[PDB]
Amino acid sequence: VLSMMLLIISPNLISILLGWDGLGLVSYCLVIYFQNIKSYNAGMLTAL
Amino acid sequence: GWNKDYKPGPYPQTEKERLAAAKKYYLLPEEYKPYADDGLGYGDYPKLGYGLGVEAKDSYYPWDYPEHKRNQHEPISADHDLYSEDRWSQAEPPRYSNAYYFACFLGVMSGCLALYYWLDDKKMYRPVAAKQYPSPGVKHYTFE
Amino acid sequence: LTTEDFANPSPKNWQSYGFDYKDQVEDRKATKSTFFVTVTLCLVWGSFYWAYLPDTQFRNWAQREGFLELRRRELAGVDLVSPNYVDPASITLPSDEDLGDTEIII
Amino acid sequence: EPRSPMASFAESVLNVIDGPITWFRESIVEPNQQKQNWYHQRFRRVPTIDQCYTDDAVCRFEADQQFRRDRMVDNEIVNILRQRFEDCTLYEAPDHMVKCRPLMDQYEKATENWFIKYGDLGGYANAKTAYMKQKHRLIWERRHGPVGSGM
Amino acid sequence: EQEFIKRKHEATLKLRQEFLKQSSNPYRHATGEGGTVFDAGLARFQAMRVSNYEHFKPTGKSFRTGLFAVVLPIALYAWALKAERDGREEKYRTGQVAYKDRQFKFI
Amino acid sequence: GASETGGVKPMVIAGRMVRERERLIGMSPEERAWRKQWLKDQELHHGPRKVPALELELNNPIKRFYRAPLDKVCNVLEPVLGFQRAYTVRFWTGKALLALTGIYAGAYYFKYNQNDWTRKGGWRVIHSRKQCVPGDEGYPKVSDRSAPSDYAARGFNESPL
Amino acid sequence: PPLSLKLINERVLLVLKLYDKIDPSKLNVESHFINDLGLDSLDHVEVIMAMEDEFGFEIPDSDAEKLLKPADIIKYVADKEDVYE
Amino acid sequence: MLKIIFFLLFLIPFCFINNMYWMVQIMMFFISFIFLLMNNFMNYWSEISYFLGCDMLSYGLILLSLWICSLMLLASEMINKHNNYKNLFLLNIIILLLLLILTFSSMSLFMFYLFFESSLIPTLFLILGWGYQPERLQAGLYLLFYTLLVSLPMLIGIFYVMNKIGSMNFYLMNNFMFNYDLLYFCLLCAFLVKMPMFLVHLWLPKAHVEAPVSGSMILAGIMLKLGGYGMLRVISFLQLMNLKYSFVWISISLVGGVLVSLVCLRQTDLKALIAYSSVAHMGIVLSGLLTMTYWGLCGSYTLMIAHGLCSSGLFCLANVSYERLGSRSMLINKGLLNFMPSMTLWWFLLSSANMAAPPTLNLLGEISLLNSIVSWSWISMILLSFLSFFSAAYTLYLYSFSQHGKLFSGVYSFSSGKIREYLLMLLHWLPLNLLILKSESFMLWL
Amino acid sequence: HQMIIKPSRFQWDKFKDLLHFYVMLGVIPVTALVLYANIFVGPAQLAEIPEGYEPKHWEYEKHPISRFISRYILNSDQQNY
Amino acid sequence: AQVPLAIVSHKRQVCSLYKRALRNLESWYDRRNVYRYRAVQLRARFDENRSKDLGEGIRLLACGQRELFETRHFQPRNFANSAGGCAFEREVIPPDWVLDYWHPLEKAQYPEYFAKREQRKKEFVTWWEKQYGK
Ligand SMILES: CCCCCCCCCCCCCC
Repeated sequence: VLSMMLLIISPNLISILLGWDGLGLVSYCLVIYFQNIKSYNAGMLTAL
Repeated sequence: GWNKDYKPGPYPQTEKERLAAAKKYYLLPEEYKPYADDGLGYGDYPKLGYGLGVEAKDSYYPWDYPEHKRNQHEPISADHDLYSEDRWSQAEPPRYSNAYYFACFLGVMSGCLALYYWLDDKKMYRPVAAKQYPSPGVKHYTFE
Repeated sequence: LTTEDFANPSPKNWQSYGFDYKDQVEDRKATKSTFFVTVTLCLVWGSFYWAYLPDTQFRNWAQREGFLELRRRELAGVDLVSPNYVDPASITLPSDEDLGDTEIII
Repeated sequence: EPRSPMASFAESVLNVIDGPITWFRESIVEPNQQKQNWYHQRFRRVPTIDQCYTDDAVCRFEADQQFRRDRMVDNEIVNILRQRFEDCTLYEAPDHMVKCRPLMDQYEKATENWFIKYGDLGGYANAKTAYMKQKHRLIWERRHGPVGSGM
Repeated sequence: EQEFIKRKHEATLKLRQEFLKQSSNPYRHATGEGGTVFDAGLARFQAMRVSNYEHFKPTGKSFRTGLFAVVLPIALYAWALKAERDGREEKYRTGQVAYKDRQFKFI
Repeated sequence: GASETGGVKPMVIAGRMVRERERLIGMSPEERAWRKQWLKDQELHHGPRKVPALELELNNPIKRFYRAPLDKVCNVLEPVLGFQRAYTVRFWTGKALLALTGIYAGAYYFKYNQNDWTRKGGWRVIHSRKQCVPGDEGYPKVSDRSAPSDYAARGFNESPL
Repeated sequence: PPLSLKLINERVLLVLKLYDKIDPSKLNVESHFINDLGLDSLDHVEVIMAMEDEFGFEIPDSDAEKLLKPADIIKYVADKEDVYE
Repeated sequence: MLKIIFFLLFLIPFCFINNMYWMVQIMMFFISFIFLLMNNFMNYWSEISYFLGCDMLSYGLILLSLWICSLMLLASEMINKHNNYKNLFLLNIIILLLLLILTFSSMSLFMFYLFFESSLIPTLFLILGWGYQPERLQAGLYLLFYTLLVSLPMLIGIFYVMNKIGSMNFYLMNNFMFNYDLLYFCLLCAFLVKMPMFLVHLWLPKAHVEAPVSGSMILAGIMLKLGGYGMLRVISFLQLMNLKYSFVWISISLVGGVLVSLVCLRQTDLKALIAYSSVAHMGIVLSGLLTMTYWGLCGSYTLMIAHGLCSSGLFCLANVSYERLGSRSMLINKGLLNFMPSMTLWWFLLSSANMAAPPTLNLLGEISLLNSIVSWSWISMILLSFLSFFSAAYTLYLYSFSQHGKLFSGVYSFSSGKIREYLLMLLHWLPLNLLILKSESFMLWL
Repeated sequence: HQMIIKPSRFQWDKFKDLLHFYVMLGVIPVTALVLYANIFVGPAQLAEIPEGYEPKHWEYEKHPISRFISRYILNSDQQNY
Repeated sequence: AQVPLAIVSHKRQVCSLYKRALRNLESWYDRRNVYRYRAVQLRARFDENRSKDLGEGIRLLACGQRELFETRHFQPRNFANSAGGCAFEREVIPPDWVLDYWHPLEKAQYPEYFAKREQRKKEFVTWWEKQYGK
């Protein structure tokens, strides 16, 4: 949620990247929150 | 046990050395199959795996290591990274060949690009003349 | 072992911290002093010292001088950024016979 | 002044926000504060790299330092002009195509003059390198005409 | 081929009983020092990954792999960088662009 | 001496039956009794008991020092609404105080500690022009600060220099 | 959910008495599926698949060869559901 | 820098007094505290006393080296409990810290060369003495000979520059410029091997896998930064030969870092993957140095400092799991979240720092080093996008496969995480997220 | 209820409590010093340079902590120059 | 204490083909009455070929496996709790010896449970000594 907050409130490309990479990383982590190989491959796909 | 003690040796070139190499790797003599020494080959290493994946192996067998689907002293496949459950491994075999999916997708994309950019110069429009704006000096009239 | 031992654990049985595995006294000094000289000093007091550091690299002074030079140059006809490093009358401008064939780079 | 209930609610919330902070400033912060004086730091003019000799290094340091300081001063000149253009864009929200065109003209002229003085020197820009650039540029505008016309 | 499957099954049963004896040991667990049960395949895989160079010979297949894998993209990429920068440097030093219409002014 | 595990020796006792495929294949009846006794062992009749020493070791004295005035408020209102209901009132008073302190600190910083022209590194607020509808003061209105130097002043026009 | 061995026994005998190729009489937990009853090799696949769609897990082929009576069917279901009472 | 050097010189006799390991760590963190309070440095050379002084570049490099060596004592506790020559190890760390401070505080280039070659000896001692495998002898010999074979003709280059100019001072050498090819190759090839180019990296994974964590961190966090700081000193007076010969090094160092990034996807060793990760990001550093733009030098110095911090932090994690699982690989160390759940937070907070992590200094170094490469040419865009995409493809595979999934089911009982390890991981990550608030001390060295 | 098998989190909680203790033990004298400098001795006020006055090297800075650091601890820019 | 054997019979192959064909058939047809009608149709198709000999049975088995590969559904229905489903191994249970590495103050929350655990450690070391020897 905090990464989403920063990504909306930012005009600059550099701070949109700050929101963007954090949103992608926590989205990857909560895809791979389940401990199995399907969610593992899913997190690899969404991370790339 | 270190890297100098347990190590792939030279290419066997002998049936007796092939039998001793199969006995070294806990691999049955019929099972052992060394890499061809073409400069990029692996001397004294079995060629194992190399199917459509490690995911093709049955999960209902009581493996000693279920996270890799292997037994205890079963030797590791040579390209174990590329054929692992992460990358490029499937449970069932694929329905078509590899060129069919790309061919159908690129055919659909070529058709949609051609149809869209052929119809780019002819666009639908309502019967409306022009949007009216007050720039200084229009002298524009109504129909009253 | 019994359930009375686990319900009332012993002081003498201590889970060791990462520093010293021989004496309990040596852990409870090393953790405190290592947390003092790293977290309190270097990362809090050092960060407070850096937060109120002076303009060692001239950046606030350069901002003030930027406002002042834009104040004076807008008053006169001199442009806001000078295109030349010095005045062109001080440039000697050697002649083409003096140069001959010399590489001129722009 | 309370035209709408939303504006009256915003005025009330702004007053509740505004009250204790100005009380804490005017009652606590503004008393017990001493009146000290700090000054904007002023620099003399060291002699430029034109008057410096080839073997002299005590004066190349002063010329390089004033070249670095003038580069810094022109950097916040261009930065302040860019913030003037951006404040023109925000303040004239539906009409920034008319009001900000002269400010954009001064900003483009400042960027052109900044690149004429400091451009292509690199990371290691001495006072010697900018002077050699200016000499070669003035030689090129003497012989071949202005830069970008041709030849 | 059935006796080959039976011999492989007997070897797999022996290795399975060895794994069940060694992986579930009280006394090896009770020392407190962590580690791994003795697996030959992981050690052979590690030393195959490390000590691979001694089975490498100069062969036209290996030379072709090293040529079109590493050296050839380096050669075309260096040629493309040199050609683009030589054309842009000739344009920049001839005088065909102005100081106000020039890309990447760092400003 | 130091014990990372206590005096109790580390070992596995669940056996091979925790894997899914080792139960569905054939197994010993004594192994079945061991698995049944293991599953009956893992059931707990009561929850975790409250110990004071773990709470004392997991509470540095500074946190107890700045939590004690709210702990007094929790202890007074404990028998009136119960322990569980009064802890919500204790928790959402201190967090309301944190939110009020943060809002007033941000208001004071953004009102009197703005990015002035004398420094770089403040939160430089740039505001847009408010709209003017009919019914507002001075409805026929041109935008002010139309001089070029008035944009992005940051307090330079009021400077003593 | 919560299971016991009598519930598994009642479920298995209920769905076996719902099967029409087997008669409801002469059905016991110790009865063999092959020679004691009239089911062939292919009807055992239908019995195993009925076990799969009832108990919610699929059964492999070698485990289908291992199961020959309702008693080890109950033992096989109780192994995965881990009741053991 | 006489007070710091004499502080460490009288910190030398604490090695011979027994039970004083943590006292040496405490006083070295006190040195880092004092050096935090010594910041007043700008562009030129300040605090000049007996050929010693620093600019902002050298200030940041000494501060990074002091932080890495104090963490290295905190990291190496297996020396203390086993009593595995802790006095000799402490003396090696303090002497190597003196040599790295002295090669960074050098006002003339020949002290930089002399203490730069002097710093190879305690690192070789750490490799040959405090490793764990029989290939220690293959490791320190590769390090010593790959450094020395290219660093010996650079001495001839140094004496050629001295005869031509007459001095080794970095400001007096800035005025001159040279048009000699072999002088350029001598003054560049030693730094091109010391910080690994793709064609000459070989010694790096051999030196990293074999080395002890107190020995891998001084190879990852610093001592590749000697080969960047050397170019930051040398490229100032060889600009014309660099414009003649940059494109081959930029092409090699941009194709490597894609090939190197594809290597890490096909490797199973945990310490080797970070060893090749040091090649790929300092491939970006090497590409950004030889473009002589101002943003290139500033972002290069930023990514040197921040990449040193995150690579030393990543090599901290590869020894915590190694001493608990006996041997490190991807296969043994698969899914350590169910074993150490609190270690996984630092695992992701430092593996994300290896790629572009949003509030860290790694991103700020990377966002400005891409600027110089894009402004250099547009052909480089194709092999930069693949480079960063494959970079976060491999460095997320590290955390991904080591910290997620089914357990190994063949491991024995090991100790859990301790207060020392979490404090060790904290002081690698929170400096990466706290120095961004004053990044101008790590951006502007000019 | 059922006993969930989990690793020991005593060490992580003890590390968090020790880190919070030493962060607060740093911040509280820092907060006291910052409040004493901002309240009791106050910041400086900008003024023009007098013609007969040459200002000292610590009088070019606004905050009293920066003035203290430049006057006592750090060397001047003139000395290094 | 038996493991499955890697040999396969012709009866095993026909049974596996029948089970996989019915799984593909119920993945194609959602409703139960239509699935039961098609299951009786497939039963008749597999019952018509029982009277053939071994070679024609092997050829028909290979043709049926090839045709089932041709008509296989893109998303077959599988049980999520079993292997191959989405909900397979949702959580990973660590081995119990991490409970051996708790703090004694953390062990004080379940003292009866840890005393019972010590009793089962004595029982397990007795069981391991009488099963796998010394
Ligand atoms: C008359 C005003 C006095 C102000 C004193 C401020 C002291 C600040 C000290 C900062 C450095 C602390 C290092 C430990």
